[PDB]
Amino acid sequence: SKEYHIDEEVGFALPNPQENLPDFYNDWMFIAKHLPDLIESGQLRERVEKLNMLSIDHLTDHKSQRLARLVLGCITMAYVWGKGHGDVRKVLPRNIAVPYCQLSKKLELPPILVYADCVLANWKKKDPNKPLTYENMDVLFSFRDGDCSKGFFLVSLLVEIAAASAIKVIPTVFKAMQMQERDTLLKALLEIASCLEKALQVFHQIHDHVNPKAFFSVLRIYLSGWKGNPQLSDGLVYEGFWEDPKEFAGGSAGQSSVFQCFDVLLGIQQTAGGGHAAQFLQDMRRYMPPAHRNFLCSLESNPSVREFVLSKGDAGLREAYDACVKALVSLRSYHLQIVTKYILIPASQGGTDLMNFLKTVRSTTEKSLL
Ligand code: HEM
Ligand SMILES: N#Cc1ccc(NC(=O)NCc2cnc3scc(C#CC4CC4)n23)cc1
Repeated sequence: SKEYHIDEEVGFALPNPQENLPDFYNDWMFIAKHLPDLIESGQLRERVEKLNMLSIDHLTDHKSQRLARLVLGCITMAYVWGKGHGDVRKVLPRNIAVPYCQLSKKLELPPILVYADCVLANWKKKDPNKPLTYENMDVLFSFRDGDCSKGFFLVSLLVEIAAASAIKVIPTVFKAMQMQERDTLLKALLEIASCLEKALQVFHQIHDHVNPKAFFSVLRIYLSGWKGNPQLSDGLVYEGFWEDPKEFAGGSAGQSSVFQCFDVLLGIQQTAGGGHAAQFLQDMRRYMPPAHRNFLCSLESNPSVREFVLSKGDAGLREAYDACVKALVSLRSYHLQIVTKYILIPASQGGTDLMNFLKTVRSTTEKSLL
């Protein structure tokens, strides 16, 4: 894979993200690094309004442009949502809104915190020479002490890395169909099934690092967006870049490239049929980095793996293909159980529209079995 910014170790995640910005930008990173205390102390909003307008021209390489986008997205969430108790600011000041909207046009991402910010660019190893495990990793930014953003972001990142071993198999799946190598195709499919089955275990780690009350009452408050949100019904005003208020969706793992890429690989048409779920997954492609959007489009341009396997009357191929579909179904069923524990039950102590979305996506997956 060429310039799709896919890493063979960490997949769609940004490999070894930049931790520090140039000194020109320490006014940005002091705030971001101290969001827990600046929010709690009611000082955060005022330091945002205190800030001088910086130019983005001192951010040279790709990693610093991404880190900065992470820094400014977290400051926007903090500023818009404050202490997370419902008192909203509906205008984001220009000394932050202009350089944030400038950088996002530069990266073809919307000016809100997305999955590629706080999951794919929001990590480090503790010791660079020890492996990629929860114990040797940390996030770079959080919102409030005890918000479990470390557990939530890291475990998701760990699933993205576990899926990377399946992604590197994709080129051989398509070459084997073209070159008509049935034995190679069968083994490439069983290899993809194994990786996705191993990713189900990584999901299990969520129960040890995220708490249902902290997730529902704090973390998701700060990840919320302003599209269809009654708290900013007309969207957010970006000071001195648009005079109208503009609506952007909160961050979602519907923005993850990795479950979309296996739906496309296996010919599961998650984006067909005109339902709300198909609509949401298409739109969330604009919230992915353009390189990964480009990868998904190129995947769709390749001949259907499902059609090829259906065409050949080969029980061995049919069962290797079904092994991947079942492994996708298993991930989405366990995930649904996670949502029942971390959203449905807390909300009982709204939640039904998102579960019908996830049930629609799971059932679509399930109906691709042969
Ligand atoms: C506390 C744990 C979790 C909760 C409460 C949760 C909740 C949700 C919700 C409400 C949605 C649908 C709306 C939205 O996208 O924002 C969703 C979608 C999604 N989530 Fe999570 N999630 C959790 C953990 C994870 C983990 C660890 C992953 C691994 C990467 C993940 C991957 C996904 C994916 C891929 C989707 C898109 C729908 C699909 O492909 O089936 N989630 N999640
Ligand atoms: N009531 C309620 C209610 C509660 C939560 C949500 N949505 C939500 O948290 N989406 C993000 C998400 C879903 N799954 C996963 S894994 C890693 C991430 C992430 C992230 C940062 C945001 C980019 N995500 C909707 C409604």
